[PDB]
Amino acid sequence: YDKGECGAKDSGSKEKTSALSLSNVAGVFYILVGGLGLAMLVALIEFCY
Amino acid sequence: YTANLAAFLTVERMVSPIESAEDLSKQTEIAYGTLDSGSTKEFFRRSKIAVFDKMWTYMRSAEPSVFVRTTAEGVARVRKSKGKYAYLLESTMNEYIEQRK
Repeated sequence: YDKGECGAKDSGSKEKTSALSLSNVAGVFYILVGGLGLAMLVALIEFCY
Repeated sequence: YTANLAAFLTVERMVSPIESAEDLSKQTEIAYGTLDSGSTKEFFRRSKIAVFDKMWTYMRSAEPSVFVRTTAEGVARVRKSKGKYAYLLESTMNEYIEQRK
């Protein structure tokens, strides 16, 4: 532990990193273009009936 | 969006590093060291205090080396480390550099 580079305090809440990501942005888009393509799959059936 | 904004405000609201000897010994981002041969290094060597012996065992095996040859190099490193490095020395010389450009 003492001679260790990654000290026993280096993993004892040493740093508090933070940064927003786009990591999970898809999930929201992952359901609206499927609705923009679905609202478009149902729109073209109302301008003719 | 409103959820991500509050995280960074709280991290810095922790106000780190606070002024103390242990806060300097608790984190290792902003490293710290003293002089290679002098009354300052030999202080931590034979110190039987838990807080200071922890600082010694860190710097005795801190890599890259947190020590310096002279005192002019030590002040120059605190300036070019963007605040990721601290220097320990007598309070006299520390107060004169703070009052010199």
